Order: sequence, then structure tokens, then C-alpha cells
Amino acid sequence: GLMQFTLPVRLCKEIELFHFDIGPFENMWPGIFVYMVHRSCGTSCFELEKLCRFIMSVKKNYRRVPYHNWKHAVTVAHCMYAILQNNHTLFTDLERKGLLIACLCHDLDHRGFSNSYLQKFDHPLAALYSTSTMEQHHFSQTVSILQLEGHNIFSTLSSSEYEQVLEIIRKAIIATDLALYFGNRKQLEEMYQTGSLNLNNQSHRDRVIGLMMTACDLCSVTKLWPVTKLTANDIYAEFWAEGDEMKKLGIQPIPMMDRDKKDEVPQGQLGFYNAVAIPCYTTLTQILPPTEPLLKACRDNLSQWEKVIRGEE
Ligand SMILES: Cc1nc2ccccc2nc1CCc1nc(-c2ccccc2)cn1-c1ccccc1
Ligand SMILES: [Mg+2]
Ligand SMILES: [Zn+2]
Repeated sequence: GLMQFTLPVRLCKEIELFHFDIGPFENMWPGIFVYMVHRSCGTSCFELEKLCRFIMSVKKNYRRVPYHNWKHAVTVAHCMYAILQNNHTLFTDLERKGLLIACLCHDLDHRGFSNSYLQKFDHPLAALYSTSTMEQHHFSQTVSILQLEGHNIFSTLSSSEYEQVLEIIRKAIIATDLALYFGNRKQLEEMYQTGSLNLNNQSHRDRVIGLMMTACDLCSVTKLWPVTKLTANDIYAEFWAEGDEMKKLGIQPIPMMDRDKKDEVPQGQLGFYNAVAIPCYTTLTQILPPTEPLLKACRDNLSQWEKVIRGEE
């Protein structure tokens, strides 16, 4: 009750910034997450004992893959922490509770392969869920862990508040399917520009939380350049193994997944910043002005990839 989590001074100050990197000490990541729930939600949001047991069951259900791992989960939750803390009064008590958990759980039991690879392989998950295949799995793992004994962190909510929070989590996790992001951002663009965007309209809020989910999920492009650059190695290490597996099914993969085309990574990153990242943080900044540092950091990293192409590194 009177038991705060507290971080060393450098972490206590830098964790509040969007570009914070959670560091290589895995054993500190649970404490970092609890610190974030406590400050963004309250010391009363979750029973410490259940929250600690839930965090460790979530950790155990992330796999040892290069990129879609436990560090990614805590990293995406920290980006959400930064958004919520810079937009204090815009979010409900339930949204605060739900979104950090959603972020922590959003890639539960990821195998390092895309929805497309699961469909070409004819993985059982692709017959159980025909679209957003991994994301419906991630939500399914979240509910499994919430129903283990001593793991129900939402036990103090009413039956209707409980259903509302699980519904925020489901929509937030589904939204991390990048195939869905393009249309969600186009709609948000049009609504913001014709002045129809209405944060009391539940279907509008849903869209805004979806875009926040994309922004947190892609937040590697908003780090300091050496963090961005080293993360990109992990990202391609997964895509290239997927490419290897496509070649084993007798299918030439797309060039993004073909390790034989490493040389094109810099040009690929430009496409991605221009087509996905920049548009994402631009619309987010329009809707939530205090998230502008994410857009500024993204643009700095685009300028760094332009330098790579010009052989200035
Ligand atoms: C998905 C992705 N997600 C990321 C998430 C966070 C940070 C970095 C990320 N990088 C990528 C790869 C971004 C890319 N590389 C390529 C690529 C690379 C090498 C050879 C050929 C193509 C294309 N494209 C791409 C372009 C436009 C739209 C979509 C993908
Ligand atoms: Mg995912
Ligand atoms: Zn993710």
C-alpha cells in the first residue's frame, strides 16, 4: 500500500521521455513496468501480488525470438506510458488500466513469423483466425493468463467495467495488425481535416487508440539513432529467417525477407518511414499535440537513413 517502486535517478528522469531505452538488464524490466502502472494509473489500480504474478506469466509466454520478444513488449508499454502521461486528462480510468496491459500483452507467444507465412504454411492458427491471425492469438493468450488462479488483476472491477476493459484490450491488440493501420489512419486524417473528429464518439476513440497502438508498436523509429539502427538488425533477423522458410516452402519471398537483398535495407527503411512511420506520428501529433517529440525523433531517423544511402555512414 505505502510501497512505491523507485528507479535510479537517470532512469527516474529519462523514463518520462518518449526516446527512453529500457536497457539490457532484463531483471529490471518488471520493476520498470510496475513503476509505469503506478504513476499513470495509481498504486491502487492493481493488487501488487496479482500484478507481479501476471507480469511474470506474460514474460514466460514471450519466446526467445530476435525482435518480437519480452523487451519489445516492455518497450511498446513504455511508449504508451509516455503518451498517457503527456495527455493526462484525455483518457478514462479504465483506458489507463487497459492500454499498458494491452501493450505488455500485444505480441504474446509470437513465433517471429508474419500472418502471411502462417497462411502459406497452413498453420492451425490460420484456420482458427482468417484475418489478423497472430493478433487474435495474442488476445487469446491474454485472456488465458488473466484466468489463471491469482492472475486476475481486474477482479475489483464490476462485471460491465470488466467487459469494457477486455474490449479496450481486444481492439488495442487487433489494431497492432499493420494491415489495418492504413485505413484507420486515412479515416482519422479525413475526420480531423473535415473537423468531424469527436472524442465522445466511442467509435472515434477506438480509432485514436488504434493509432496510439501503431505509434507504440513502431516506436523503434523514435529512439536515438544507435538504438534505431541496432533494433533494425533484430527486425531483419526475423524477416530473413521467414524468407528462408518461404524458400523452404518453394516460394521466392518478397525482397524485405530475402537476406540475399540485405544491400537494399536503407531504401526499404526510407519507404517505411515515408509510407508508414511519418504518416503515423503526423496524424497522432494532429490529434494529440504533446506526442510531437515522436514525430520529431522519427524525422531525425529518416534523415539518418538518408545519410546511410549517401554513404556518409
Ligand atoms: C516492416 C518493418 N517494420 C519496422 C518496424 C519498426 C522499425 C523498422 C521496421 N522496418 C520494417 C521493414 C521496412 C521495409 N524494409 C523493406 C526492404 C528491405 C530490404 C530489401 C527490400 C525491402 C521494405 N520495407 C517496407 C517499405 C514500405 C512499407 C512496408 C515495408
Ligand atoms: Mg504484433
Ligand atoms: Zn509488436
